[PDB]
Amino acid sequence: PESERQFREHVRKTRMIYDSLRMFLMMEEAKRRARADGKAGKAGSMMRDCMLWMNRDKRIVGSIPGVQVGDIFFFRFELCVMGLHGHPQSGIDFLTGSLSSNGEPIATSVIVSGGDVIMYTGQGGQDRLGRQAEHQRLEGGNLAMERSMYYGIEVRVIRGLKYENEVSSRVYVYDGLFRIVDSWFDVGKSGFGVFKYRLERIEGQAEMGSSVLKFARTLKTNPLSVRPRGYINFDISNGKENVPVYLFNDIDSDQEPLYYEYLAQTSFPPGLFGNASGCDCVNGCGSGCLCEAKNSGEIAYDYNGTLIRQKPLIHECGSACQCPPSCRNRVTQKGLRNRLEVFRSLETGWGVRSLDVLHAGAFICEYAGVALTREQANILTMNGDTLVYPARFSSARWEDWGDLSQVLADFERPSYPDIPPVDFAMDVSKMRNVACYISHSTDPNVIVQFVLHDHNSLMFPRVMLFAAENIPPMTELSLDYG
Ligand SMILES: [Zn+2]
Ligand SMILES: [Zn+2]
Ligand SMILES: [Zn+2]
Repeated sequence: PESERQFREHVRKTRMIYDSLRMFLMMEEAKRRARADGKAGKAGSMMRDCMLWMNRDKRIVGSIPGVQVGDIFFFRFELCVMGLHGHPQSGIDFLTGSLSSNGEPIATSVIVSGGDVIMYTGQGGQDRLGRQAEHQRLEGGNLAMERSMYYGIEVRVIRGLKYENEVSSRVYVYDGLFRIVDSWFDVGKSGFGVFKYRLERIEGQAEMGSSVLKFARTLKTNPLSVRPRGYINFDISNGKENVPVYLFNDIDSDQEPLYYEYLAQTSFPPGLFGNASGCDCVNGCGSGCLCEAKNSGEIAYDYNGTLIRQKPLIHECGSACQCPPSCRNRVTQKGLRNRLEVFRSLETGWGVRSLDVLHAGAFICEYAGVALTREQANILTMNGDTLVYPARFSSARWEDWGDLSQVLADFERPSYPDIPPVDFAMDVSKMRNVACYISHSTDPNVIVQFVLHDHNSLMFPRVMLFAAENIPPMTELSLDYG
């Protein structure tokens, strides 16, 4: 159905609001982490007060519309926002009301720690560190689990994993629906009674996200163990990036990406490249400096290097600035830092995916090619060559990024100045980086921002790519080429 698409869109907007709100609370406090979790919880409660949560009444059993298997989350409260799990410190979430059941409570969602069948231990009677301290009782969550076994209730499983990411200390991934097919009384070596439940996954679902996670990680540590064939080359960047760029092909013998000369940063025409002024933020850019004024009164990034909102042009600090490398206004000049993979595909010629988790608003890499003037572009274009026009990239799908107007009534969007559009062209037929293998899509998960750092010509800003949402590993990256 297309109502499915409508659900997915609603979820998209909800997540954009949540992450924007979090980031705002962080900017507010930092103007004056372990702060991450508290701010996440606050964002949650604020969204709750504004009636912005999904599945608020918990009356939904089984799939949450718009939330798909493999979706990743960074906080427990976030799961409450998306209606997946309503108890951020408890393993079992349950609904007292009755459909099947008879007003009898039934478990609708469980949180499972990482180490398909799951041997799940009931809750209750533990200390502050979760250590069993008394006999469990068949009440609340446990009784609800029992009842869900009895009534054959579809139970959502969300797996929690200590997983590398830049927003929190863990990753929560939705693994879909399981059924409880057995339950029993069991004893630990402590001697306390506990309840155990055997969970089995429902047949015919998409691959679990936790499997994809472990797979990606393994690709970072020992790729040949899971992919003994396919890897043509483990760095086509060929040491020109600070991280290796994988090249994978398990379909045929084509090795085209090898035949380009890798170019990590866009090459501007010789004889463009000095006079400009820098800020004096010797402890890093905060508020009220010159570079902020250059950015219409708002520094593009938060203190975690994350894009706050889209802008027509980003002025990063350069050599004229007295801020150190750790300054929050020096994001894209760091270059690629994520491990990416250019892989053969059928529907697209080649595609790009990330081995790492990518969070909403995070910088991925530059879109690097050979930049032309209008004369040079014209000459190559009269010969028949095809050129890329960065002005045609569309990020309009994610323009609500940073919008807090649904949470804060008094919110006004900071100015997005009307400037002349970029008009230069890029050739990527000879020299290019990983980003040039990114496929086209009307529903992109990557946005474009024009950035200046190394030079100060408005006519020739760099093309920098940012993750538009929380992208789990192995998800293909896409751009709207327009
Ligand atoms: Zn500054
Ligand atoms: Zn600075
Ligand atoms: Zn500066």
